[PDB]
Amino acid sequence: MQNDAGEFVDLYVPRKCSASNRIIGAKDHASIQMNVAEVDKVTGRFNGQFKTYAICGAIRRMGESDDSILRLAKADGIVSKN
Amino acid sequence: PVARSWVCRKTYVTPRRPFEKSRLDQELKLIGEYGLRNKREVWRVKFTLAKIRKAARELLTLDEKDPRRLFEGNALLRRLVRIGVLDEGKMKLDYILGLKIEDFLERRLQTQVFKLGLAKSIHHARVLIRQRHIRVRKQVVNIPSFIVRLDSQKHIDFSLRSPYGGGRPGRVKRKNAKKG
Amino acid sequence: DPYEDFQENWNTKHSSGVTRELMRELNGG
Amino acid sequence: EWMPVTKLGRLVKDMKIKSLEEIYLFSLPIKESEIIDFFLGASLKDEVLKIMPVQKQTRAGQRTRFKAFVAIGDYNGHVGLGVKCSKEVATAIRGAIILAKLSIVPVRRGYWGNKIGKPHTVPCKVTGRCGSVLVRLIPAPRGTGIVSAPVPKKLLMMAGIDDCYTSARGCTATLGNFAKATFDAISKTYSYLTPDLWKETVFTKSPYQEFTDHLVKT
Amino acid sequence: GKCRGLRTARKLRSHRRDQKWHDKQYKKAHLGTALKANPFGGASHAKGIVLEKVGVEAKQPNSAIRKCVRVQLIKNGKKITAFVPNDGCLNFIEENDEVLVAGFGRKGHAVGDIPGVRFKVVKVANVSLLALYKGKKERPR
RNA sequence: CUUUAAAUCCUUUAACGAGGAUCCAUUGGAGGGCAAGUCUGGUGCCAGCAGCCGCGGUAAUUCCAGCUCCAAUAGCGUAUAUUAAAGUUGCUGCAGUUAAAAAGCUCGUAGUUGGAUCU
Repeated sequence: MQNDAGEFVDLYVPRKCSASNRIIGAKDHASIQMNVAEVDKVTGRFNGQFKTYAICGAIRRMGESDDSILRLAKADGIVSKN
Repeated sequence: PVARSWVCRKTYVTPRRPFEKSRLDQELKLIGEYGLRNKREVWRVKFTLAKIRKAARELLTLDEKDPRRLFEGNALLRRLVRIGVLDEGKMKLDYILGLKIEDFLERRLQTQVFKLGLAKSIHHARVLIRQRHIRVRKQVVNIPSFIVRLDSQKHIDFSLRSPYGGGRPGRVKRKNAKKG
Repeated sequence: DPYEDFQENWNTKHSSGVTRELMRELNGG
Repeated sequence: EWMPVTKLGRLVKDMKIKSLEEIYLFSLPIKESEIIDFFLGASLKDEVLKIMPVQKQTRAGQRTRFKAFVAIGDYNGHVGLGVKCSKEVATAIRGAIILAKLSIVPVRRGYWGNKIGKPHTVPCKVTGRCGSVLVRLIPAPRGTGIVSAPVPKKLLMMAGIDDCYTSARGCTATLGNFAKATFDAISKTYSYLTPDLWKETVFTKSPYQEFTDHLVKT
Repeated sequence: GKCRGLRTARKLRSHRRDQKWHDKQYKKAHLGTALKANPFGGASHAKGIVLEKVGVEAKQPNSAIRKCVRVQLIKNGKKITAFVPNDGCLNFIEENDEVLVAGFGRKGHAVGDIPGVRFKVVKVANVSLLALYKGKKERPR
């Protein structure tokens, strides 16, 4: 990653799964990167911003990508409590 | 009970794969660049670097302030700097692992005779050394695998008792002068 | 032709020779 | 002439994507080999490993087909391994070259001791496994070269590993299972989570998102 | 699974040295019956008197007659059939000759085609067969 | 001359000592494993080669020879012991459904191993 002089000696820094911190690999074709739109809090219309969640393929083959998206979006206040 | 000593040691190691293409080619290139006699002359220099690298691989595992690492790590660097294989500014213990065969083969006396303009090929230099035409400061050297040190390098000349130096002319010029 | 030699003789006595000649043709040298 | 058929080949051909590492970062599948020929190209070398005749028995006799195992690699870079079967050896080799370009991965390189210079060995111990054959790559110091069998030595030198230790297990006489096992170990060097990869991933826009206004004109 | 505890050293080494006898290479070289059946008695070479020339017939997937020699050893009086390697090398061998016999390569097993022959001839009348074959020396008179 | 008890050897120096510089490098190989000829003649399941797979039955890439080429080189083949290769003796570190393999069942001595808990 870094040598002693401080250069970055690495082809690229891969993304990590937002649910389980696994490295999403190069040939991980079941993995997801999904934007969830942000709204303006008085019109309920699309502000322009979003909130990016990446989820690896093993979580989706487990069937746990629905709950993981739900608790990631619940922590950002996109899905309200209850 | 005799008053002798039976300590001896081999200087080379034969490779495990006897007919491996891309080893034969690389070693023949190393012969041709430096004018060696056979493959054992290449394996001899592979053996000294493999011992030097094994000696530095174990010092690099000790503690950085350990007395053996500081003491034998500084003697091992001093010898490589002295025979001209390392650089002066590269005197950390990790650059020993970045040494190569050609760095040692440059410091043979045969390549130094060729590179100082005394000879005109790498094969004229070996045959100049072997028949007593080259000296180092006072001393005629016969040995092509003489590892020249960095301070005894500019004292290489033509050995005053040779026709190319002080110059009593040789056996062949003398006979041709006697003939006509 | 090393390709045709290989495809004709891969089962015969001369299979290893045509294999070596095909590999010589393929991997440079 | 390359008329690209995917969303990615249209972006690669129109200079919108500047490296292969963007496609690797978003883990997009690569379905055209001309993307690889566009990016690596002039520094991409191949080696045929074995031409393997296989035989199916039929009602009329037996059809003999030929299996080519082609390893391709950019030295210091990337490495791929393709296998193609065909009734003709030249078409098998050309199809295996395409299929080897198609399956090209990046390999992460690391340091044995202190991190002085450029990376030269595997970042940690990685095991690859393919059909009874286990291949394990162990990091080695600067300058030992590859200490391996002659089959993983090809793939490892093509991947750009300067020097490595190796240990095999199983029936390594099957050159197919012995080549794909080391390819599985080389492809694991980026999937291993080491403490320098512990930072939070700032996300960027996918190429299908950033160039959504260029892709609608075509 | 195997015992692993800190005081299991007697169980571990007495099991290994009892399972070591189930190996063919250990049982051969540590029992003593195979050394008493070896006619050389562990030597690399031996010397015997040629009793008769003997033609041995090759095994089935090929066909020839291998030119062996029945020789009775000097040091223990055991009898041995031994193979004479190159062609026209049985012509160099008389009877009641001093002969030097080596092993045949597989350390007591019969090398490929010749059935049940563990030995080969190296010298005859204290001249090597290679010197006779390449015409460097002649048989003494 | 020097060396040595006296000598020899080496080292040092006279004179002589090279052109096919005949002042001549060999041992094993050339299908694969494994670097290097499906060139040429002889042989015709014979003679033989081949550690192993195999070659040889009238076109032999494998025998017997010539020529060429390969490897190591003042060294290089063969036999036998032994070590690595052997994670095929396994402590690190193997295996036991079907490939070799788990006891008919329960009891039970030694051995081995033994739950938290005290500044």
